[PDB]
Amino acid sequence: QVQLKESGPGLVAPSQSLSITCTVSGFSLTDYGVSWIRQPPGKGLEWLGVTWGGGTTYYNSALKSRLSISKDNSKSQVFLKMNSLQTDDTAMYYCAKHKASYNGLDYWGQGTTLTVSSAKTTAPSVYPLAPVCGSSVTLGCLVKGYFPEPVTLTWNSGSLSSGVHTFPAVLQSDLYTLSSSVTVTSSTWPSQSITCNVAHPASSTKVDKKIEPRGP
Amino acid sequence: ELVLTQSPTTMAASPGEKITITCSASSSISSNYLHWYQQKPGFSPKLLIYRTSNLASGVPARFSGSGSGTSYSLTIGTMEAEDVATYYCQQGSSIPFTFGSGTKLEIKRADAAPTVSIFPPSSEQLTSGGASVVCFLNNFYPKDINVKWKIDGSERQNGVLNSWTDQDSKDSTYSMSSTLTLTKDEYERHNSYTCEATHKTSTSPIVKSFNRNE
Amino acid sequence: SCNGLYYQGSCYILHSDYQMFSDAAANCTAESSTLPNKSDVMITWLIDYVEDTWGSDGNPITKTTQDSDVSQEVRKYFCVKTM
Amino acid sequence: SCNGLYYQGSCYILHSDYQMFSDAAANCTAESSTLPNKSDVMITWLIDYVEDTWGSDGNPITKSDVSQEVRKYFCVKTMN
Repeated sequence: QVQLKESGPGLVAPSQSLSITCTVSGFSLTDYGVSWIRQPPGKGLEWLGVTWGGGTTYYNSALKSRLSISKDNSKSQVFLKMNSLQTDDTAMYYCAKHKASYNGLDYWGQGTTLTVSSAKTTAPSVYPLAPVCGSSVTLGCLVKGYFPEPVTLTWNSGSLSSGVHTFPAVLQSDLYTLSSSVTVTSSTWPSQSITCNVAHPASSTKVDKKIEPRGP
Repeated sequence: ELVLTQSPTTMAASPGEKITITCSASSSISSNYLHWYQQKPGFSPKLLIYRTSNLASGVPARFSGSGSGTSYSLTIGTMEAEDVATYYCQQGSSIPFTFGSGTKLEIKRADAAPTVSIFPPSSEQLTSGGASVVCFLNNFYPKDINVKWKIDGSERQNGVLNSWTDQDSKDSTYSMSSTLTLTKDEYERHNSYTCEATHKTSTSPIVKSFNRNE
Repeated sequence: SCNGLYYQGSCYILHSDYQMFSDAAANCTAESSTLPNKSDVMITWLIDYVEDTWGSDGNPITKTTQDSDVSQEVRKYFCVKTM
Repeated sequence: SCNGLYYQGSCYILHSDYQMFSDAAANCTAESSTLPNKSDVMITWLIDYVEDTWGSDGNPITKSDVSQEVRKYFCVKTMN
């Protein structure tokens, strides 16, 4: 089974250097090309460079002076290094395997989020949203005041997915806020408990906030 | 570089109807080197069409592609709810490899009013000194919507954070979250908290409210 | 006398016309030949040519060990005959 | 002993890294070899193999400004 996994620093200060590792399995780096591609928040895809099986490496000239790619065939690792980081470099960074011909990209990593900023890492506060006072009831979770991206959020460890809306995080100054709503049949709550699970890897945060049926 | 310009930037496609998006290259490409990707919010791109017209694994037969020279296209024979996504063409013939400017496909459906829910601040937040009031405006169509906050009957504009979802792949609706942040002390100095949603489904706003002292 | 690739007693002749699997198999049979056996082509230099062409089991020859739900799958193919 | 295409005294060895023309040509030179000559290959069974790989004339072999194009290529050496 073909897999590619990016691992990066998550947050780096402007003008400092960046190093991201792509670890592959299910294929040999001697047999296929691997490209790096990035995507700023809400923007399109920008190809950065490629290294082919024999080691041939080409770059995007818009970044060539600032970017380098290397690999370790024996360890199945491809590296992306960037220097003189600017705000514009904030993006999701992907590695992707090439098909054998024509330079289509058949397998992609899940990507690593990279933010270029001088702001401090900050864990989110996770607040329950209950109707503390119809046939349906809506609950929620407010994930407030964290940096940098990303966070992950599930409801009942992923067992509750229907009627869920998880809203894209919004940055205000140096802190993000995200929220999520969940809608269930009213008769089922609070008899059956509902918990939001929030992870923020950057701060080693893992929170399970049960929505308690508190009253006025 | 070989710049790939995609049209349109955003497309609202009728359900079950044929829809085509285009990719125009600044330089001629052999058809073997032109590919298409689909990307849904929160996920990596996936290879959709290879060498102009060849469907990738797991891609429904309703997809097709065609083209030559500088002009390429992707067609969906019958627009399905799950086809809402952003699509990118890509050339692999010349360095730098380039992706198209992207086309976001949305789908049409019947108008739907937002389901509005309002939430007072949690005890966790209040006891720490903060107070956020949250309004969800869920499962509406079409996508354009405005939210107005009122404290004690008067419009409040500062301290608001809004976020919107892309179109739901199942029911083809949109949702929005609006959070009004005050301190606990400011929150306790007022009584009425109201979010009002203005949407084309009504000339009057959909309103949810609570009184702090109740 | 092999107008193609020679490996371990067999000649591999390239057919550059894209075909569905059963048509590729039929065309090799017309030439008293078979499609490549994946266990017989396990050498880098040869797979460099035969990759993504039809194997005898109905799957493409690959340098990995799917991707098996392809609509209207067409591939090039080699026809194989003992020298 | 030709791990590739043997045609009328010449061995054609496939190189599978996509390279710009000048890089491909430099590789064949280092290998004391040449890129295929488009006239030598066009009327032969080699054509389906060498099509859309670098010809010695600086263009992908068939049946514009190409200095940024990348292709696979064969290095050709006479066998004695």
